[PDB]
Amino acid sequence: DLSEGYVFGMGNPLLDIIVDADDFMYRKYNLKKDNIVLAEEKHMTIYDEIQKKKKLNYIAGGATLNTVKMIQWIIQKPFVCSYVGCIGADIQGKYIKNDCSALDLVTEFQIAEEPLMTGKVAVLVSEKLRSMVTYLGAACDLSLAHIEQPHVWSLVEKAQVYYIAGFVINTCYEGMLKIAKHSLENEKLFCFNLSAPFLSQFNTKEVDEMISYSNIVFGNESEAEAYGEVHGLLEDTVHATARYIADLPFADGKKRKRLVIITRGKNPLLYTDSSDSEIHQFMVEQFKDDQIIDTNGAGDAFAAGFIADYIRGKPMITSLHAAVKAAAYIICRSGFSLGSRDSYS
Ligand SMILES: Nc1ncnc2c1ncn2[C@@H]1O[C@H](CO)[C@@H](O)[C@H]1O
Ligand SMILES: [Cl-]
Repeated sequence: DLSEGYVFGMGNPLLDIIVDADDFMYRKYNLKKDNIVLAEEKHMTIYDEIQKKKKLNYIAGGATLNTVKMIQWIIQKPFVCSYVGCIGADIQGKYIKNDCSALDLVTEFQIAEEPLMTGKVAVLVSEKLRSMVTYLGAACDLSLAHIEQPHVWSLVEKAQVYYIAGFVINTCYEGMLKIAKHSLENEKLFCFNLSAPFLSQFNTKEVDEMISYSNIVFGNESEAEAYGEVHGLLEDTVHATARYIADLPFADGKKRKRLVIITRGKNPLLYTDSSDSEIHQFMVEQFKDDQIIDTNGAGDAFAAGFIADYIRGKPMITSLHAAVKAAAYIICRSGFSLGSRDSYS
């Protein structure tokens, strides 16, 4: 039985705009399979462009928010989870806020000065490729000032577990660094997601600094590969990355266990920790082609499923099964959609 506000997240609350994309779109915007890029000026027309498409699916997104609200949904006790992010003063932001309240997720949103609008993600779906283009928008305005308000910082102080995705490096590194230091100094549980290859490539300093306060690190194969390359881990890159991340000193230099989990799609996921000489494979339930509805957000669900069980005392293997279950539930649904809790099985 977990205390209220036991779990705290901060991140970028975003609206996902899911569209069946034509094949030209990927060439036109130079987009890649299973990837995400932050919108540059050359990308900006995509939002007006996909808005001309029918069958648009609008749904609340944001990597950290996805994970934290599913932890809340899984555990099913009201107000166990807390979330902080920055939205705009528009209908999109209000929809995202109402979605959180419907889930019994305690929030303290910062509202961006008008007319800065709530961030959005163009999620381009096709049989050939899936790809995301993110316009952070209001999420950038998330500040240390808002986080340090007595009524918001108190959510951080009461939490024993934190989840922050690497994506927040781009929006409020100062805040996530402050929370990370608070966690380590108080011997709490800080969970960190590598989130995307571009973070390890262009924000290497920030990723490695975050790892040094993280008790648990989540990643996927492409993130491990990009991380490995940037660190000169030429051979055996994915295994080497898992070992390297697990063994990085903590910021206070204190001897401590860090757990690293690298997912690999349909292939066995890898896990190890700093006390473990070996890297373990964990077999994953094989999916048929027709079973897969939408894998977008599966990694976010995986993290939620793992943490929700792990923080309630379930052993490593049991928690991994819970993580796969979470991801599988999301894979069989469109966008990060959480239905009635009774049907979770
Ligand atoms: N730059 C970003 N920051 C936070 N979340 C993001 C970012 N880009 C994509 N996402 C989210 O990642 C989710 C898929 O893991 C989508 O719901 C999408 O909204
Ligand atoms: Cl996020």
